Amino acid sequence: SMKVANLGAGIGALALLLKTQLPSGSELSLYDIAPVTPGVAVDLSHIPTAVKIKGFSGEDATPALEGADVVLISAGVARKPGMDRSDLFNVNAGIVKNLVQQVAKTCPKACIGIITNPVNTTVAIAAEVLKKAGVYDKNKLFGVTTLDIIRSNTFVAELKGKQPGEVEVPVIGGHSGVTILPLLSQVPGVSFTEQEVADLTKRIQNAGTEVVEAKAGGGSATLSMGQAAARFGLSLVRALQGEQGVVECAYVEGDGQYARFFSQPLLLGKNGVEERKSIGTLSAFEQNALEGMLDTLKKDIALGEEFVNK
Amino acid sequence: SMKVANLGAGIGALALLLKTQLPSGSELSLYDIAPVTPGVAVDLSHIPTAVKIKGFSGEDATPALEGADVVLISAGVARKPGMDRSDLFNVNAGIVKNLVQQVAKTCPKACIGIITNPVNTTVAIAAEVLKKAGVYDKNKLFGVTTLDIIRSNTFVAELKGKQPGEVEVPVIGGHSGVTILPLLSQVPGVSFTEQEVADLTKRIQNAGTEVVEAKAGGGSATLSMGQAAARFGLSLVRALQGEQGVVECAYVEGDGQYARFFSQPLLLGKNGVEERKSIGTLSAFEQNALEGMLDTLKKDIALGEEFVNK
Repeated sequence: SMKVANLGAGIGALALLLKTQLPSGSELSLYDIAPVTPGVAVDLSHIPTAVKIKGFSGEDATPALEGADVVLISAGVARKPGMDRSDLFNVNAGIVKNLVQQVAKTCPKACIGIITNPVNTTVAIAAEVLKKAGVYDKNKLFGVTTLDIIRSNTFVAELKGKQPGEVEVPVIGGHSGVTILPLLSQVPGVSFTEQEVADLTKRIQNAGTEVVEAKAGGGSATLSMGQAAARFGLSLVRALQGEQGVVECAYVEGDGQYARFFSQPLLLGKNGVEERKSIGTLSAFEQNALEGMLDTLKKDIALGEEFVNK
Repeated sequence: SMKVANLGAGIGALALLLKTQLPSGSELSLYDIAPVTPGVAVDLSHIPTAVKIKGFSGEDATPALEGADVVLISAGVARKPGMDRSDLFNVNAGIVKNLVQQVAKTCPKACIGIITNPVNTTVAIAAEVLKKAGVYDKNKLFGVTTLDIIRSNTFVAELKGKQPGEVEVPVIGGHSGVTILPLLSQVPGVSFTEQEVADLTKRIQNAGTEVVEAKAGGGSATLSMGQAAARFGLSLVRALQGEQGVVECAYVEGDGQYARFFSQPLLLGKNGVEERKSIGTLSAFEQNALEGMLDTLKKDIALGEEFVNK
């Protein structure tokens, strides 16, 4: 039986998906500073699935974290391309630090998925916090990049007339702008012109903008983010329960060949990362894009390390 | 082959469930006065399922309605415990009238599910509008009472230690207070003491209050409502596509034995209601509750009829 804790439950799109899709016998806790959160859980408790759900508010996440196997951290303010980002970094960084300290004290053996942006940096914050607490397990800390994958699947399927559900695009690197690297060259049976590669890559890297613009500045990609986080969360749960062949791309502390943290295909298992898989063969376009974004990625990482260690 | 229009999409909980659960090849339109609505659709469009989704704002629902086979109307303000009923009515009545007139003009052959409260009254509004337009088909107009059913299922499964997914409680009558009549006497394999019947019935008739109170007045049962409406909507779509044995309780214009509109078990089919099923044998408690609700139910209905016919 598995327990998932969602810190920063917000409006509860992620919570809704977990309540309806977690296996029978699971438990789900929701925590958010918003005082409505216990009632968000009560709302969901009326849905007749065999998933016990409880909600918590105030400043202490500990009750939601007790016995958690998976912790999904989506607290903070949501990424919104075009928003004046004044103060947003310092705010989310402080939130992640605070929440991960509580995880370290309460459920240090949990798999931890950082959704809170910017993921490239916030994962590094989390790692440093866990290290300072002496409980860091590189195999159990993930930046959730799944949104980039599902966006790529949708766009590729649309361009090439495939069933959206049957397309699976590997996406490596990081979770922001030029650090997002969709491996279009690896999609079987489909071939792209150089122009299509260039156009699709940019669309995927700036997909959030389509949403913000269609909302006339009024919001962001909250529902698809929820869906993406649910996919990742459920993959972790299946793997932790012993299902085999569970593969997801995610941002983890790997061998450090490209950067300290880097998103690559991962076989998940009973202890988190079972195997970090090869990124495979890259086209020239891909190899160049990879090299081109390393300076930005390394800076993102350094920024997070400094937040905790300086 | 099936298009669902959700008028009053709000935050998009219902939209999310439809986007992820509608059969491949479906279409989904969202309409809401909130200017972010086109972008709520764009957000959902990034999820790789074979359901085309488009969103609309402004004052005209027509674009969302073109070619719709199912129309789910959840526009207006949400009902809350202790709220002035005149305020609810004075907002929602005019909204339902306006929206249903547009349905009558654009997609008169659609199945129409009224979620907007108070359902007992708003369905009668809808019927009168459809009649005035000369397109009323009593087999295609439904008040969505499914939330009462899934609440009953959850509470019964908890009390009796049953698998929540295996409990199905028939709920008849209407959608508010004493008009909500769970037929606990008909639940296979389980038996209830008179006290349990009385307690469960009361809990089901006031369930929304649990949520509002746990939210300290800060909101209502939006997520479970979404789930309930998704269940109903998917049942309609499956029946319209020719799936057999699809049974749901809903508030429809029937034989008039109890009231002009009444919620009873319905076999759904290719033209909406295939068969109105008899309510079966009632316990003494149920027979008394049924008689006790008729004055309230008939008044709810009359209020809606008069709103359009005066």
